[PDB]
Amino acid sequence: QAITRAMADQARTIRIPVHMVEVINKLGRIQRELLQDLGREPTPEELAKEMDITPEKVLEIQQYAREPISLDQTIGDEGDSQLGDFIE
DNA sequence: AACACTCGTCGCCCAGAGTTCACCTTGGAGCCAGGGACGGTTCATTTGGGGTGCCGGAAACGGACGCGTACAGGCCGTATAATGGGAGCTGTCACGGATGCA
Repeated sequence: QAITRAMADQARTIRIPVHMVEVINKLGRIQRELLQDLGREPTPEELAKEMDITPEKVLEIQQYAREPISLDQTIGDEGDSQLGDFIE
């Protein structure tokens, strides 16, 4: 319990409430189970059927789950300049 | 090759084209005199009309005001036993100097 609560409260650059992290992890887990079972990836409507909630909220959860990237990671094929040198 | 006729060309002579030179009339062009009616002006009405400020009040209307409901985020607890990480890939060289050992 302590480890999972701390993961939810501290693992992400943008804090996500545990009530939303739980649904994100559950969605990912059962979606990978569905992919393994069915042989293809599950579509958002199919995943919403298991979430017992609407595909709009499924998509909102999906776009919420994304994490930021570093402004200083090298973007070029070689190491020449940082991503921060491309942002207006 | 010898012989006896009819036609432009010019001058001249008389009459008017039409033009000038040069004479009488009479409709003037206008100048003024006189008399409207007239249209521009002004001033009396004239009450037909615009006007209005406010309200009884009727009804919309804008909002306050109190009290219900709604997911979002947070806290909390799950009692067989479960008792020391994977993974990292590392071809540089120069080389000054500290540095842990000499």
